[PDB]
Amino acid sequence: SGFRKMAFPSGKVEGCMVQVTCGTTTLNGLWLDDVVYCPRHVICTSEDMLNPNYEDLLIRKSNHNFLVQAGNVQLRVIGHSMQNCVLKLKVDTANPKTPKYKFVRIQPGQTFSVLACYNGSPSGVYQCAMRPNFTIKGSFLNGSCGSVGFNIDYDCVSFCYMHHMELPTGVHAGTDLEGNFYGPFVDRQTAQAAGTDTTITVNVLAWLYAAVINGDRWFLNRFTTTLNDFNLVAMKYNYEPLTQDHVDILGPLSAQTGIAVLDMCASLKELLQNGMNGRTILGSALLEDEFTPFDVVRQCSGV
Amino acid sequence: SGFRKMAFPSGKVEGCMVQVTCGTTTLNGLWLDDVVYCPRHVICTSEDMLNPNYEDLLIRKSNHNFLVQAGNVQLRVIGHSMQNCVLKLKVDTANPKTPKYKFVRIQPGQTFSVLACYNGSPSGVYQCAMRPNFTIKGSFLNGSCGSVGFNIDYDCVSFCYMHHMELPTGVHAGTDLEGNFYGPFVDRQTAQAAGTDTTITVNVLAWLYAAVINGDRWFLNRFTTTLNDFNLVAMKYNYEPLTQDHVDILGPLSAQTGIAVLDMCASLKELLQNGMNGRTILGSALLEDEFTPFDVVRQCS
Ligand SMILES: *[C@](O)(C(=O)NCc1ccccc1)[C@H](C[C@@H]1CCNC1=O)NC(=O)[C@H](CC1CC1)n1cccc(NC(=O)OC(C)(C)C)c1=O
Ligand SMILES: *[C@](O)(C(=O)NCc1ccccc1)[C@H](C[C@@H]1CCNC1=O)NC(=O)[C@H](CC1CC1)n1cccc(NC(=O)OC(C)(C)C)c1=O
Repeated sequence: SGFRKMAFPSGKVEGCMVQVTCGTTTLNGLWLDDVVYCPRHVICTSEDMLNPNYEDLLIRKSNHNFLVQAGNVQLRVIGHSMQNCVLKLKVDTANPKTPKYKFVRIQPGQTFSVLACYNGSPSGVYQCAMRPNFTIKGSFLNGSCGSVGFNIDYDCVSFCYMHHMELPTGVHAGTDLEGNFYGPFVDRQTAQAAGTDTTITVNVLAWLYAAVINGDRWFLNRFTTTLNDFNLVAMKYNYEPLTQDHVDILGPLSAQTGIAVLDMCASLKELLQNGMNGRTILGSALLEDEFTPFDVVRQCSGV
Repeated sequence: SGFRKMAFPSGKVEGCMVQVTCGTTTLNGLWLDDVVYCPRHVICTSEDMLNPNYEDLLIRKSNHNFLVQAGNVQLRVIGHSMQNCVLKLKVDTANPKTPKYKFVRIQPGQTFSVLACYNGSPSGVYQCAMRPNFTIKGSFLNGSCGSVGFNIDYDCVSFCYMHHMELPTGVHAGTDLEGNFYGPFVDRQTAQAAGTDTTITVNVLAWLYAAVINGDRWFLNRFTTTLNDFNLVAMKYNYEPLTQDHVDILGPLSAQTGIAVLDMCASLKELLQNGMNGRTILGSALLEDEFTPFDVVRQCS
C-alpha cells in the first residue's frame, strides 16, 4: 500500500528526444519515424518575438538553417513544414527507437507525465494535470521548450503536450502535437495571464476515496446531500460542477468503500467551510485534485 | 519556473528489470551484466516466513529451480550465491542494455527515484527520501519486491535501494544492493515496527531557500538565532538536529539568495510557532522535507 504521485516510466520517450538549433535559439525536438516535431518559435530571434510573422519567417528559411543533434550523431533535414504552432522537420534517417505511438488531445481534469529536457537530454519526470484554465503546474527553465507530456497504455505512448511558455504566476502553457494550444494563449512575447483557476471536483473525491482505502477516515460522516445543494457550495468555493457522469466514473470506489458519492460530498462540504488549518489527509494539508479516478485505481491495482 | 517533486528518467533502469520465479513465489530482479539480483526470500513459502533458515533453503536448490524471464526471453541460471539478504543469480547471457552503474549505500535525509514494478514490468516512477527511522513512504503492492531505488549522475546509475517489505504504519523497508538492510529490520515475518519518525530539518531549510529563489518572501522575519537555540526549539516539534555539516552544505543556497543560514533558521522557527495562516509555500500547506540541497540546486539552476 501507500499512495504517491507517480509518473509513467519514461524510457520509450527518452529515446525520441533530440536537440534543435536555428541560429541563436536552442530547444528540444521529438523524433518519430523520419520527422522531428518542435515549437515553431525556434525560428524567431529576440526581435521577431514581439510581433512575429511566421509564414514570412519560414519562407525565408531553408533546410540548412536547422541543426538537429541526436546525442552526438547529427540528423540532416530534407524538408520542413508548419502545422499550427508546431514545426515538422523531415530528416534523412528514421528513428530506430521509435515506439508505438499516437497523438491525442486531452481534456481538463486529465493527467499525464512530463519529461523535462534540456539540449535534447532528459533531466526529470513528473505528473501533471491539464487544469480547468488550461495551464499546467510544472517545472521548466530556459531550454525546456519542446519537452513533451504523454500517457502509456500497454505498449502505446499517447503524446498529448509540447511545452511552449511560462505565465506570470509561475504556471505553464503549450500545445498538443498538432500545434493547437491548450487555452487562450499565443506564441508571442505579449501580455498574457492565466484565468481564475478552479478545483477539479471529481479528482478531489477520487483522492478522498484513496485516503479511505489507505486507512485515513477522519472526515467521513453519516449525511448524504444533493448534486444541487453540493454544486451550489462548489460554485461558492471555485469548484467545477459535479455532473452525473462524474458520479458514474467514481462508482467503483463508492462500492469498494461503502460510501455514497453524495455522502463524500458532505464530507468535502464540511472541509470547504471549516478549513484544513494544518490538519492532514494522505500527508497533505490541502485538498489534492491532480489524481483522476483511473489514477487512484491504476495505483491500488498494480498496472 | 515552478517546483515539483521530480524523479530521474527511468529508461536506463527499465531495461534491467526482469522477473524471478521460485515455486509459487514471483517477484522482480535486476539484471546487470551476467547477474540477476533479487531478494533472497524468493526461495521462501509462507510456511517459512517466521524463521527461515536461508542457508538451509538455498543448499537444496538447483539452478534449474529458478525461472528467470526478461520480457519473452527465458534466461538460464548457471550459478548462485547469497550475500546478506540478496540472492545473486549467474545467468548465461550478459544484459546488452546494462548501463554505467555503481552500488552506493545512502544516509537518512538523502533522496532517490523508485521504479515500481510487477512481474518484471515497470508501472511507475516517483521520488522518495530515506527517513531518519530508515523507512521510506512508498507505493508498493503485492509483487513489488525487487523494485529498486536509484539516482542518475550524467550517464552513471547509482543503485541504492531494493524493496523487501511493508511495516504496520504503511511505510516500507529494504536493503542496499549489497543486501544489508537500512534500519534494524530483518527479512522474516515477526512483529517489528519503525522507530518514531522525525522531520529532515536540513531539507526543509533547502526548500525555504527554493521558495525565496522562486520569488516568495512572506515567511522571512527580521530575527536570527544561535545554532544551539534553534535545535532546542526544533527538537520540540520532533525535528532532526541541525549540525555544522548541515550549515556548511546550505552555504551555496545562502550565497545565491543573500539569506544567512541562521537567519533562515529563525524563519523556520517562527513558521513552526505560527503555521501558514491560509498561505502556501511552493504550492504546499506543509513544511516539505523530501527535497535535498543538491535537489533544490539541480531544479532551480
Ligand atoms: C522557450 O522558448 C525555450 O525554452 N526557449 C529556448 C531558450 C530560451 C531562453 C534562453 C535560452 C534558450 C521558453 C521556456 C520558458 C523559459 C523559462 N520558463 C519557461 O517555461 N518559452 C518562452 O520563453 C516563451 C516563448 C514562446 C513564444 C511564446 N516566452 C517568451 C516571452 C515571455 C515569456 N514568459 C513570461 O514573460 O513570463 C513571465 C512569468 C513574466 C517570465 C515566455 O514564456
Ligand atoms: C514482497 O515479498 C513481494 O512483493 N512479494 C511477492 C508477492 C507477495 C505476495 C503475493 C504475491 C507476490 C512483499 C511486498 C509488500 C506486499 C504489500 N506491500 C509491500 O511492500 N513483502 C512481503 O510480503 C514481506 C516478506 C518478508 C520480509 C520477508 N512481508 C511478509 C510478511 C508480512 C509483511 N508485512 C506485513 O505484515 O504487512 C502489514 C503492513 C503489517 C499488514 C511483509 O512485508
